[PDB]
Amino acid sequence: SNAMWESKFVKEGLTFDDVLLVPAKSDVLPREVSVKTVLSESLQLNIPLISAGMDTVTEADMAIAMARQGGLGIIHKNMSIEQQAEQVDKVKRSGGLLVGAAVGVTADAMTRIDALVKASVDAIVLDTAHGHSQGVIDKVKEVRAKYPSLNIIAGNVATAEATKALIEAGANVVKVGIGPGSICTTRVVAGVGVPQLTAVYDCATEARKHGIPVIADGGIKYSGDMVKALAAGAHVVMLGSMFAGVAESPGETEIYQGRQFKVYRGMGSVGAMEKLVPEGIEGRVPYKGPLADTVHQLVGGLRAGMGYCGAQDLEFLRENAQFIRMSGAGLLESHPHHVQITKEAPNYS
Amino acid sequence: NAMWESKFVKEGLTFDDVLLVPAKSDVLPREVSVKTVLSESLQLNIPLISAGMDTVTEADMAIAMARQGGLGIIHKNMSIEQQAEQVDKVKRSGGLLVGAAVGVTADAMTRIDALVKASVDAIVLDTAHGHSQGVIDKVKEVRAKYPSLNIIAGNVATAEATKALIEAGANVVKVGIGPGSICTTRVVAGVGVPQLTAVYDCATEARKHGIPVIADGGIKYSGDMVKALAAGAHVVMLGSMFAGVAESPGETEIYQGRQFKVYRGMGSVGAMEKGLVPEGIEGRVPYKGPLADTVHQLVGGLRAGMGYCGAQDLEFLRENAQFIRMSGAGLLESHPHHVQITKEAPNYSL
Amino acid sequence: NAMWESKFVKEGLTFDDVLLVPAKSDVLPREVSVKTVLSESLQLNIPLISAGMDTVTEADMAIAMARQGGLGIIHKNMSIEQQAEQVDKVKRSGGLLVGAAVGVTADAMTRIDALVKASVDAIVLDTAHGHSQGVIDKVKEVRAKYPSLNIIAGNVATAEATKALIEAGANVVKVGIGPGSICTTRVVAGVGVPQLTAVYDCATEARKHGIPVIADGGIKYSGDMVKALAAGAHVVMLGSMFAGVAESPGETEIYQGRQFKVYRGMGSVGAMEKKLVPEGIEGRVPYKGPLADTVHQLVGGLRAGMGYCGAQDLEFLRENAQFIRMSGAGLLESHPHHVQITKEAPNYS
Amino acid sequence: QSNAMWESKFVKEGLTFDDVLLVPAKSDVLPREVSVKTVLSESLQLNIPLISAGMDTVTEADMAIAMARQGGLGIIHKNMSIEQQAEQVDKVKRSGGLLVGAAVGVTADAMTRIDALVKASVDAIVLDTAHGHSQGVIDKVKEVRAKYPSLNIIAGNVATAEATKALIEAGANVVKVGIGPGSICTTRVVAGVGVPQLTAVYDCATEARKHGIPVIADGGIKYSGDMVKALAAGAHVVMLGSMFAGVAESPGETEIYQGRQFKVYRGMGSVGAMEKKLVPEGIEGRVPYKGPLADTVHQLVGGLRAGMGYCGAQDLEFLRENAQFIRMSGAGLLESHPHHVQITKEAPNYS
Ligand SMILES: C=C(C)c1cccc(C(C)(C)NC(=O)Nc2ccc(Cl)c(N[C@@H]3OC[C@@H](O)[C@@H](O)[C@@H]3O)c2)c1
Ligand SMILES: C=C(C)c1cccc(C(C)(C)NC(=O)Nc2ccc(Cl)c(N[C@@H]3OC[C@@H](O)[C@@H](O)[C@@H]3O)c2)c1
Ligand SMILES: C=C(C)c1cccc(C(C)(C)NC(=O)Nc2ccc(Cl)c(N[C@@H]3OC[C@@H](O)[C@@H](O)[C@@H]3O)c2)c1
Ligand SMILES: C=C(C)c1cccc(C(C)(C)NC(=O)Nc2ccc(Cl)c(N[C@@H]3OC[C@@H](O)[C@@H](O)[C@@H]3O)c2)c1
Ligand SMILES: O=c1[nH]cnc2c1ncn2[C@@H]1O[C@H](COP(=O)(O)O)[C@@H](O)[C@H]1O
Ligand SMILES: O=c1[nH]cnc2c1ncn2[C@@H]1O[C@H](COP(=O)(O)O)[C@@H](O)[C@H]1O
Ligand SMILES: O=c1[nH]cnc2c1ncn2[C@@H]1O[C@H](COP(=O)(O)O)[C@@H](O)[C@H]1O
Ligand SMILES: O=c1[nH]cnc2c1ncn2[C@@H]1O[C@H](COP(=O)(O)O)[C@@H](O)[C@H]1O
Ligand SMILES: [K+]
Ligand SMILES: [K+]
Ligand SMILES: [K+]
Ligand SMILES: [K+]
Repeated sequence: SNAMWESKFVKEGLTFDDVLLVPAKSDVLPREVSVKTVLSESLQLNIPLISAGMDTVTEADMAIAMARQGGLGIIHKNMSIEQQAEQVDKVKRSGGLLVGAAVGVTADAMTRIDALVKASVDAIVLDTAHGHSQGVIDKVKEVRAKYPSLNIIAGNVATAEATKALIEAGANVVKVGIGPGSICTTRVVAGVGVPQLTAVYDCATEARKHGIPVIADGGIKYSGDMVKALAAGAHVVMLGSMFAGVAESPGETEIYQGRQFKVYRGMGSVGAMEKLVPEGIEGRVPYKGPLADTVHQLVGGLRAGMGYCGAQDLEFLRENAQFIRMSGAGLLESHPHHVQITKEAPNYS
Repeated sequence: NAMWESKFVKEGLTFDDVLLVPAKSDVLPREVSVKTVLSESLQLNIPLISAGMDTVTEADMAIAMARQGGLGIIHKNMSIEQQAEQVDKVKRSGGLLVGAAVGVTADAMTRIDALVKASVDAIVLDTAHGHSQGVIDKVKEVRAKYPSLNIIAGNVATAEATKALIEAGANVVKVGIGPGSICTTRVVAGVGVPQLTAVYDCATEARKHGIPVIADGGIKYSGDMVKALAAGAHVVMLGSMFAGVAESPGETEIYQGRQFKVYRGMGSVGAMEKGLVPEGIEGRVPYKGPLADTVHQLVGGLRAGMGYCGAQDLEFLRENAQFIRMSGAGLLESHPHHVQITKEAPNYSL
Repeated sequence: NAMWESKFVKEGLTFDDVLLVPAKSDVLPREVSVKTVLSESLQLNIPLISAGMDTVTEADMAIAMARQGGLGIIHKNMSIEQQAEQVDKVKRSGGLLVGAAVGVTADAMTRIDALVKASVDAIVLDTAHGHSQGVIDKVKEVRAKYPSLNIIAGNVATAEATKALIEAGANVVKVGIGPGSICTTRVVAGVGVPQLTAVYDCATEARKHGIPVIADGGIKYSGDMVKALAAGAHVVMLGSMFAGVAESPGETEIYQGRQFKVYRGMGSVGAMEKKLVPEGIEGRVPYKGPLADTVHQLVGGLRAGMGYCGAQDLEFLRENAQFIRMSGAGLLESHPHHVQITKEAPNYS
Repeated sequence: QSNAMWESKFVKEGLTFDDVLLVPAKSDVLPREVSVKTVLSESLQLNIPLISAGMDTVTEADMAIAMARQGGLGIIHKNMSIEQQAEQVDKVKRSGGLLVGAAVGVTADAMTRIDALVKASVDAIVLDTAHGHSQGVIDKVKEVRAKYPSLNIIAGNVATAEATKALIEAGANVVKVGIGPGSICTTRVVAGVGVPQLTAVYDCATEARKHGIPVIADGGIKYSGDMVKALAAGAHVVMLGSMFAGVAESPGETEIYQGRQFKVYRGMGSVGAMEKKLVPEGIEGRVPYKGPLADTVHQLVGGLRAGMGYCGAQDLEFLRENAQFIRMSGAGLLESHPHHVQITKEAPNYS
């Protein structure tokens, strides 16, 4: 059989910068469009935004701010079990807010999850580099066996088979993203990945049959990228780069060449794991001030995009929005071009 | 839901994706007719309209545009009395054609009343999303009150949106969602259609009704205008190539050692405040001098383009011009390459 | 609505979109014949013709081109008696082949007569749009007066334009609408055809009548010439790669301590002055020294390319060479990449 | 008729590394468990699928020794006399009985050079040639096969399936693939000839698999992932030049420029390599200094173990037979690299 040999270069993939959402007939204005989403009966968000579970993006201060904006924060796992549990307890104490927590597939995974459940965590995130492995499938089933009502967010994946395997394993939400992270080099050092917009659409196609929402994680650089991800099947997007520069994110502000910056590094980089083979890099990000100003520009772009597509809710955007593919020349026409920009826009660069 | 499996079926082309195919020509570029008829009371000698923006078109720009055979749309970022006076100023300047921009607001009727009493030739019901029930209901209200007033409705980018505004009374449909040089709509909202596909798709629906379409935004060089008109557009609307003109509002300022003019989107922070999630940027463009020199280069490129395609009038070019798709390597071959340019060209900058 | 539905059906390819597929070879590059025959009265030892531009070819350039085995086209930006003097000087220098470019004007016949009296080998009815009735009628007008004169009519880029000029009496058709390095026709008028497709489409029609086509413009490296010949062209025309040559008109101008020479398009403002809507730009090119060194690299790169394709002569390459289409990433792989070039090569600048 | 070749001129399409991505599949193995061993022949088995290029700025005695101790193979370049190369191969074989190869051109002194290398206990000779689909190369492969029936013969370079079949029938045990993809190469620019390397590897492996012949993916590998893509395209082993030139074991000394250390890396077809008139098919340049070879090899093998772990491949045969790609645009390439973040520190596998 040579079926696998002749199908190597058949599939095509698309990313955010390859398409545009086609405007449709609209009766609702951006001001009166609903942006709420339901990941599960216990996890309902006012805005479809989740801060990434990374050591440079989300701790308690970011999770508290995210939940108060209507979103969700994922406490990273690069800390002790008692430390992460103390932050989850700190968030839910500060007004009864939603909070998540990252958990790696390891031997101490169950012990870490036990402390988080005692801290009344709302969703554990079994985050790993390859969600389509048997070790993750087995560990997702163990958490469902011990905690039948616990929200399990499993990732990351990029194929329909992987999403189908995790849904059977007990995952309530499937996080899609293999490569697109702004600080990610997995596609470069390992050669493996799927274009994110095609990855979200392929995984959502399988997950919508079982009523399982998916999380588009990584690759979102502008507000429009989020609208393209949600319109491709995602119930919610996870952001890392666009949340690293906010004031509430962990770490202090640094001065470089006079301007204020913040440290943003991938969890697979050398510094974050402290002879290792990294799949991420360490970098800096401009300080953008408080989170409220960044969230406002994100939801504002979503409300504008939903107003164009005639979507009064994120379900109509998920079921009716149509894309149109474009070339590189179409992308340059989409951005500003042939004009010397004088000052900064709050929602562009 | 068949919509799910068809999400990524469509393809869209822009100006830099295609080239006009040269055909047999019995007419010289000097002998072609660039005239265009948009309605029974609106006929332009050149297919050029200056955008209704606070850095592009006012009284001085509209007067100059009409003297060249074009049309000028006075922007709406001013009081109703100030916009009506500039419309009257253009009309008393030799009987020139003039337009005015009106937003789809509750005071739109009050603004239109002053413009029609100022003998405005056309009103542009300009908004971000033309395919909304608010625009459809507004153009019908203007149609009922003024059955003979020319109504330009936009912006749209689909055939269904063009059908909605035509059947709602609009005489001309303006096409362009996201192509503007100062526009970030496709970036912040992720919504748009590649302009040449948008013009062609909208022109296909409007051609059934005998309705002209305006190609608005995305035109960086004079050749892009020839592609837009060949894709089905009766007339193009320019903003970037008109802001560096002396007749445009604002004064000259020295930047990068050269003379520059302020050019900003009407959806940017500065324009929305002087007349918050924006959909445009604030920038500047090189100073190009009087409008006469710029218009001559634009029309000259169109006359050359129509001469290559063998089109005597704009109808032949609209109905017979053929394109050919090219890659990015074709775009770099189309521009100058591997030669360090020493002097400016009047139709090619940098 | 057939014409309305077929507007965006055609697709064109240029040099940087393809590569020549290497084939079985029994001949070495040095043993390969590169001679070409454009007519019984015009055979060239090398498949190279210098462009008829005021900054590329005059008397001294045509002599050096002919003694290398090529051909020079004396441009038309000079008096009628001055051009006949230049054509005479080339024939006075050993009976060499020489051409002259004339425009489609009322004095075209008056200019051609003075050049035929000078025993010109080929007249070149150069034109921005060769598919015009004025060009077609003037080809019949010149052919009826000179049945034995070689007429190079252009420029065209479609098969229907090639056929229109052939039956008009033109025995050689020059192909190129837009690809010139100094050309802005595709930018100011929006009209053009990718040069590789334009040559292929014109060669397909011209080969039915045994008419050779000239690949004019768009050739920046020696490999682009091999692709143009492999597309069906008998000979290529160069302007940029011959402008920096000492034999080209004008003396050397210095810029940042380096030797340069002015290279401008015949449709640029400066060339036509010797209110105007130009289709070309004015620029400079690095001084490359004598023509013999540039031709050696060009013909040398052809011998290798013909060796890779197993072509003994230019007829086998025109009839058997295969291309393979590549993406922009293929072009980046084709050039040197991820290495800091320290020395400039004689054929790669 | 005769218009068959005329109408099929622009039909083929080619893919390179930056055109595709490996599609992750279900995996039961961890990257530390995967087997990276490969068998070009029973007398030439490499523990890692890495071969250093036979160039005067990449591989000599010190590099070939270091490559073999990591489980790879070094190809001694041919820009030296017969006694020098025979002694260079002898120096590697004396240094613990390590595997070593040597480059031999298709010339009159070819048999004289090969006889000195076979006596030096060489394990594989490489008929390195700009165009491997020539009759002189085909004749010279048969000539070596007739005299040394058990000698490993590596022939190249080719980029089509019919060329691969011609080299196999001539007697070559391994076929090198790569016409144009080299980082220092200008063949595709000066001669316009070539095939995108990932498509060339796939087409040549398709023909070579029918004869049970391994294929070497030569050239174009810029990062660790490009090797994984080349092996997943059907190649048994990859050959690297740019990613090995800046290694401390490479020939030549280091030079400091603006604080950073560099090392000269030039193509064999360049002027400088042929000098010690000419129409070159390569350029001369410099690459960053990467220190000892062990640090570069560790990242290469580490990235390969990660890719196979993503693809669910325990061995390299599973990756050759089962790995599926997905094609992407230039906008997919920018998403694959880091983006919109100012890199502050240099990663050991990404610069
Ligand atoms: C890319 C990201 C996000 C990242 C984040 C932090 C760190 C990493 C690092 C850099 C450590 N690389 C990584 O882990 N590579 C990898 C490659 C292939 C596979 Cl198959 C796996 N498998 C996973 O580890 C082994 C088992 O635990 C298995 O169950 C689990 O799936 C992992 C990478
Ligand atoms: C893009 C441009 C040119 C621009 C110009 C000035 C300002 C704007 C701003 C930045 C204000 N953004 C905008 O208005 N966004 C938008 C998005 C979706 C929709 Cl659905 C609508 N609907 C419109 O507003 C509500 C009703 O009045 C409705 O009738 C009308 O269609 C508007 C943008
Ligand atoms: C592009 C090049 C090479 C070039 C070179 C020098 C000068 C030019 C200029 C800049 C002058 N532009 C030009 O001429 N534009 C053009 C456009 C359309 C047509 Cl249809 C034609 N028609 C031709 O001119 C009128 C008659 O002579 C007719 O017979 C003939 O076909 C010409 C351009
Ligand atoms: C591209 C590389 C790697 C390279 C490396 C060093 C040097 C070269 C040079 C620059 C010398 N160019 C080269 O050799 N060009 C070439 C082109 C076509 C053919 Cl057909 C051949 N044929 C070969 O030479 C003639 C006969 O020996 C024949 O048997 C053999 O196949 C060679 C290039
Ligand atoms: O070190 C890394 N290697 C690979 N992926 C990473 C790494 N760190 C974070 N990610 C992923 O990338 C996402 C952030 O994407 P961003 O918004 O583009 O920065 C995270 O939520 C993770 O899914
Ligand atoms: O701020 C804005 N946001 C989005 N589009 C705009 C804005 N202002 C003007 N436009 C559009 O852009 C056109 C001009 O763009 P340009 O001529 O390509 O630079 C105008 O005629 C409008 O259709
Ligand atoms: O100014 C001009 N406008 C358009 N095309 C030109 C002009 N001048 C020269 N050309 C064309 O460009 C060719 C040379 O371009 P090059 O060889 O690519 O640099 C000439 O032989 C002409 O066919
Ligand atoms: O000068 C040359 N011209 C063309 N290819 C070359 C030349 N020199 C080396 N190569 C090839 O390029 C390979 C290495 O390329 P790299 O790994 O991409 O830098 C070598 O193993 C050779 O196959
Ligand atoms: K834009
Ligand atoms: K050009
Ligand atoms: K190369
Ligand atoms: K990435």
